[PDB]
Parts: sequence; structure tokens; C-alpha cells
Amino acid sequence: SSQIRQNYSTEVEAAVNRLVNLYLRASYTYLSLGFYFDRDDVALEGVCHFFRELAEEKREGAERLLKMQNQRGGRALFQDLQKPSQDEWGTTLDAMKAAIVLEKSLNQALLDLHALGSAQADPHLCDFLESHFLDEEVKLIKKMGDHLTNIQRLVGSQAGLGEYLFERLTLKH
Amino acid sequence: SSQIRQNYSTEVEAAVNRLVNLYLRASYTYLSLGFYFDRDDVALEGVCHFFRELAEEKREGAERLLKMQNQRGGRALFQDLQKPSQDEWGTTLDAMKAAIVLEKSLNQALLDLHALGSAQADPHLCDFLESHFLDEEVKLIKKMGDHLTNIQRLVGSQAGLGEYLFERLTLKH
Amino acid sequence: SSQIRQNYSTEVEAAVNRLVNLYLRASYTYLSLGFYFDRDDVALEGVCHFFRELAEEKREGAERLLKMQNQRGGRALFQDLQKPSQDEWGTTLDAMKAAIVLEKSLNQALLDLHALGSAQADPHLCDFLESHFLDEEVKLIKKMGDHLTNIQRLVGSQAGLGEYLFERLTLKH
Amino acid sequence: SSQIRQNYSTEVEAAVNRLVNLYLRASYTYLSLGFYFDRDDVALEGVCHFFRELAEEKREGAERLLKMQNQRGGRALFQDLQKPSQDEWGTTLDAMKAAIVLEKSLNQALLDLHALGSAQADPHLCDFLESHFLDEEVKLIKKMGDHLTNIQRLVGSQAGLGEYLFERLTLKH
Ligand SMILES: Cc1ccc(C(C)C)cc1
Ligand SMILES: Cc1ccc(C(C)C)cc1
Ligand SMILES: Cc1ccc(C(C)C)cc1
Ligand SMILES: Cc1ccc(C(C)C)cc1
Ligand SMILES: [Ru+3]
Ligand SMILES: [Ru+3]
Ligand SMILES: [Ru+3]
Ligand SMILES: [Ru+3]
Ligand SMILES: [Ru+3]
Ligand SMILES: [Ru+3]
Ligand SMILES: [Ru+3]
Ligand SMILES: [Ru+3]
Ligand SMILES: [Ru+3]
Ligand SMILES: [Ru+3]
Ligand SMILES: [Ru+3]
Ligand SMILES: [Ru+3]
Repeated sequence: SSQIRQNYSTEVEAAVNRLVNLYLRASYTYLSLGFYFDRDDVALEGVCHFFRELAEEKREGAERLLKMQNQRGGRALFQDLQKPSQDEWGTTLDAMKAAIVLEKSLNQALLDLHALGSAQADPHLCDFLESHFLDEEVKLIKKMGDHLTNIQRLVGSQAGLGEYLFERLTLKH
Repeated sequence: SSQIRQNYSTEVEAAVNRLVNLYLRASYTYLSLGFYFDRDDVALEGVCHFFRELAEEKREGAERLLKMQNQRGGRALFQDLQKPSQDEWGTTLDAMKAAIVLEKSLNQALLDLHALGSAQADPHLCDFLESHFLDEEVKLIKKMGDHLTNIQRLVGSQAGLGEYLFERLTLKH
Repeated sequence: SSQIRQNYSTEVEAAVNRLVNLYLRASYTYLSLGFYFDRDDVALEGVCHFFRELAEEKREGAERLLKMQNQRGGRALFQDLQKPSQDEWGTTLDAMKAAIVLEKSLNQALLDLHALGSAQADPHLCDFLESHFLDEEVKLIKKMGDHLTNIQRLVGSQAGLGEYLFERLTLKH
Repeated sequence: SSQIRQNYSTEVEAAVNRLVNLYLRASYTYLSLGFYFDRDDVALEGVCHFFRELAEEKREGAERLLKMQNQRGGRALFQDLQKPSQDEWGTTLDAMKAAIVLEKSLNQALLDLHALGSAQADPHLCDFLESHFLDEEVKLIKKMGDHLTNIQRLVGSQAGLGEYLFERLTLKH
């Protein structure tokens, strides 16, 4: 059973399992994005790398949530990971827009869980998401917004040229 | 416009701009305090340094707030910085009392903003001020209270002697 | 009072206090410029950094002037810092033009003070501004003129592309 | 004779020789001050050291002036060094007041020489005193003013105690 569970509602436990699924789905979406930019007919290494980095970050988030679930005496329950929404992701601009939409959705889910935990009187969950999730999301979304603005400025006139330059001069390590 | 703003009210955005102005005004007040203690007819180096340190700390606080404003998709709006309340600051005791009053006012403004963000359901702002502002203020106010007590104990009898000794033995690096 | 003041007119003392206010206002303007280029819908890091660097340089200038004021036995008097002339600063070209106008105004104020000190027979002030101010201004204005020329050359045709390239290849550290 | 003299008036040459004599006399005064504070019935090591430091600084100033005299093709002419104005120098307060009076007199002599060189159209002399003399004097006079203020604050009530504390906590290395 559990010998440790204290002040941890079934509602929060369920919400945490949903958040795990959302973070893993986000990770899977970023894996698809990464390999799309690795196609020989796409071939934007900086972009591929940006998304592969995010795949790992999202997986790490899911893992931290699962660790927290066990620390509180809750029980992890996994669901299917739905395949990403697209098989082909278009331009770097299209991809960055999809990424922002995805991150905003995770952020909203975190805000929904915080509003649950506060309604459940759960201070620990509240300082857990605080912390390794809400702040990280804000910073990442700002970075993505900065990127979108730069990508948009570079769309001429000459979209191909701009796409190459962004990958070379902003993204590539 | 902004492509990133999420769960960030116009009320909080305005409050953050006000807090920026308050921190910069505090920085300006500490600049005035610092140079006052640098006067040849005042000449208390430890005291000058204590206040110049605080001028930089307050400026840094304003800058962190401005960074947060942009991270959330809010827009910085600057107002005039009102000149400090005094041109001459009296004794080290007078100056330390004015500093405590000033810090208490910043702290109260932070508490007012936290009470706004909670009423706005904004967990990120709440863990932003938590964090790099509320705890810092508490520690600084305690230090100032400790200093005031020591300064007061040293006021004889022989105020000049006590003022010199505090600067030499507590404040001076 | 002062026990040290020698060959230091009330007119020069007042002029120095005005110059302090001008340098601090310039610092505040550069702070506004810096955070504008940090907006998610502007997002030009090299430009943000260029202006934040200048904010610190101008503050440092004000501080050197205040130190000199006390060394001569004059008394610092602070005035309000007027908010910057704009809330939004347009393009990198607009911003660099505003910066040049601002620096030229500081330079003119330094030239006005030198012409005062010479009319006051004050050699020390004359070799103080010589020195840490006039030469610095000339070098900075030349750098800004160089930047403006490069920015202008890059305005096509394709203004977005040129703005990105200047930030990436000239400004960004 | 000289094969190098250019734009160097007999009036400036004479003024430089007078300044040499003034700096050497100041050095001699500081030597007397230093050894007075070394008396077994005075015994203030920090004070003795402060003045012995100044004796060396003033001698170094005289030497720089003599070097400049030869660089310009002028001819050094030495006069008697008048013995210092006092044989006993009283308290640290009395001594610091005498030192400030002495430095102000050197500064005034430098200002008189600058006003000569400008009336002689001598830019080199003007940037020579600028430079290794006028700025040094301003800084030293400020330091002395700071010291006087601290000494005065310490005169109770209990003059002996204050004199000891200043020597221990401000002056002594
Ligand atoms: C942040 C980060 C992640 C992965 C790498 C690889 C390319 C070594 C570099 C930086
Ligand atoms: C905390 C602090 C800040 C500034 C200094 C300067 C004097 C080096 C030292 C310590
Ligand atoms: C000149 C200068 C000023 C600041 C920095 C930061 C980015 C380290 C670098 C260079
Ligand atoms: C500035 C100075 C001059 C002399 C000494 C001696 C005591 C070593 C130390 C410092
Ligand atoms: Ru790859
Ligand atoms: Ru990487
Ligand atoms: Ru919370
Ligand atoms: Ru100081
Ligand atoms: Ru310090
Ligand atoms: Ru809170
Ligand atoms: Ru930045
Ligand atoms: Ru830099
Ligand atoms: Ru000049
Ligand atoms: Ru000795
Ligand atoms: Ru020494
Ligand atoms: Ru001159």
C-alpha cells in the first residue's frame, strides 16, 4: 500500500499522472520535430538540435513528476502516448509556432494543477511545481517568443535565406 | 505585441512597473546617502560604503523586476525618479532610521503585490518575489535593526566617539 | 561646512550638479533602451546589451562627478530624474540615432562646463573632464557613428534581414 | 648654455625654482612633524608615519619639478630651506590643521604658476602640473579634511582617548 501518504489527495495524484502523460507526449512531439529537421530535404542542424534538447528536457520533467508522485505515496499510472499532431512540421517558423503552442499548453496544465493543490491545501506540491516547472516554462516560452520574432523578421523577400541564417547564427552550437 | 503573455494581468503588469520605480527611487536615495557620508565635513567611509552597496542592490532589484516583466510579456513603463526626501542626512543614527523606513516601505509594496498576484491567481509572480525579494528584505531589515541598536547603545554621553567607533568597528571593510 | 574648498566657484559647483543629473538621466534612458530590445516582440540581444553597457558607463560617469564634487568641497544636490523621452524606441536605426543625439548633448554640456571653469580659472576641473569625460565621449560618438553607417548600409531592400545581421555580426558578444 | 630651450620663459623658470623651494620646505616641515610624534612624551606612531610619508611625497614633488626644469632647458637655482614654523606641534588636531594650511599654500602656488604659464602660452608646463601636481594636491587635501573631521568628532569630553583611538583605528598601518 503506502505507509507515508499524508495530505495528498486522490485528485492531485490523478492530476500528477495526467501531467506526466502531457510531458511525455511533449517529449515525443519534440523527438518528431528533431528528426524532421534531420531529413536530407530539410537539413537544418541547429533546429534539429534545439528540438532534441527540448525532447530531453520534457522527459526529464516527466521523470521529476514521477519521482515526486512516489515521494508523496501516490501511484504512477501510465497511459498511451498519443503520436504527435503532425508527421511533417513545415518551416522553422511553423515548427517554432507549434512549439510555443505546446509549451503554453503545458504551462496551462501546471497552472490548473497549482489551482487544484491550493484548493486541496497542499503546500508541498505548490512549492514543487514552483520551482522545477513554472519558472522553467516561463523562461522557455520567452526564449521561443524571442526566436519567433527573429524568424519572422528574417522572412523576406527571401524566406530560404532567412531560414538558413537563423539556423547558422542563432541556433547552431 | 506579445506572443507569450499568459495568466499575466494588466493590474500585475502595472504593479510591477510601480515596484521598478520604487526600487530605482530607493537606489537613488542610497546614492545620496552614500555621497553625503563622503563629504569632507562628515567623512565616515564605512557608512558611505554601506549605502553605496545598498544603491547597487536596489538597482539590481529593479533590473530583475524589469527582466521578469519582459519574461511574462508585460511592457516596462518608466516614470520620473523623484529626488530623495533629504539633501542632508544628519547622523549615522538619522541615516540608519531613514534606511529602515525606506526598506519597510519596499517590503510593504512587495506584500501588496503578492496580495495582488494571489488575487489574480498568478503563482509564478508569487514564487518570483519569494525568492529574490521578500527573503532579501527580511534579512536586510534585520541587519539594519541590529545596526540601529548598536548605534543607539553608542550614543552617550559621547555621540562623536560612538559614531566613530561604529564606523570603524562594525561598518568599515 | 567645508574645510577644504579652494578656487571652486558656486557656479562650477552648480554646473557639476547639473552634469550629474544629465549623466544619470542618460543612464536611465539607456536602461529603457536596453529593456526595450529585450521585449519578446523586439528580441535583439546584441542591441539590448550595447545599451545596458552604456547605462552602466553613464552611471559610472555620474559617480565620478559626485566624487569630484566632494573632493573639491562642493555639495551634491540631486534633482528628479526625468523619465526617458520615449516609451518605445523603434528600430535599431532609430535607437542608435537617439543615442548619438543623447551623447552629443552630454558632450555639449561638458564643453559648456569646460568653458565655465576656464572663465572661473579652475585648472583642476579642466584636467578632470579632460581626462575621464571629453576623450571618452569622442570615442563613444565615433563608435556610434560607425554603427549608424553600418546599420544604414544594411537597410535594403530588406530591413529585417539587415537588422538581424547587424545584431549578430557586429553587436552580439 | 642650453641647446634645447623652446617656449620657456625666464618668468616660468624662476617660478619653477620657487616651487621647488616651497616643496622642499614642505618636506622639511613634515620631517619635523614626523619626529615630533616620535617623541617619548608624544608617542603616536600612526601620526609619525603619516607625516614621514608626506615628507617623502613632497621631496618627490620637488625632484619631479627639478627634472622638468632640466627637460625644458631651465637652470635649477636653490635657496636656503627655512626651518619649519614650529619646534613643537601640539595635538594631532593642531598638526593636521597646520598640514592643511601648508597643502593649501602649495596648491595656491601651483595655481599661481598655472596662471603664469597660460599667460606665457606654455601648454607643456600646463599639462605637467596637471597631472603630477594639481590632482595630487586635491586628493591629499580631501584626505586631510576627512581626517580633521574625524579628529574633531573624537575630541570630547575625553581628548586623550579620542587622540589614541584616531591613531590606532585610522592612521596606524
Ligand atoms: C545544452 C546542450 C545540450 C547538448 C549539447 C551537446 C551538443 C553536446 C550541448 C549543449
Ligand atoms: C559586499 C562588497 C561589495 C563591495 C566591495 C568593494 C569594497 C570591493 C566589497 C564587498
Ligand atoms: C565590456 C563588457 C561588459 C559586460 C560583459 C558581460 C556580458 C560579461 C562583457 C563585456
Ligand atoms: C604607503 C606606504 C609607505 C610606507 C610604508 C612602510 C611602513 C612599509 C607602507 C605604506
Ligand atoms: Ru542532427
Ligand atoms: Ru546542445
Ligand atoms: Ru503556490
Ligand atoms: Ru567613499
Ligand atoms: Ru563592500
Ligand atoms: Ru505566495
Ligand atoms: Ru538581454
Ligand atoms: Ru558586455
Ligand atoms: Ru582645458
Ligand atoms: Ru616612528
Ligand atoms: Ru606607510
Ligand atoms: Ru591648464
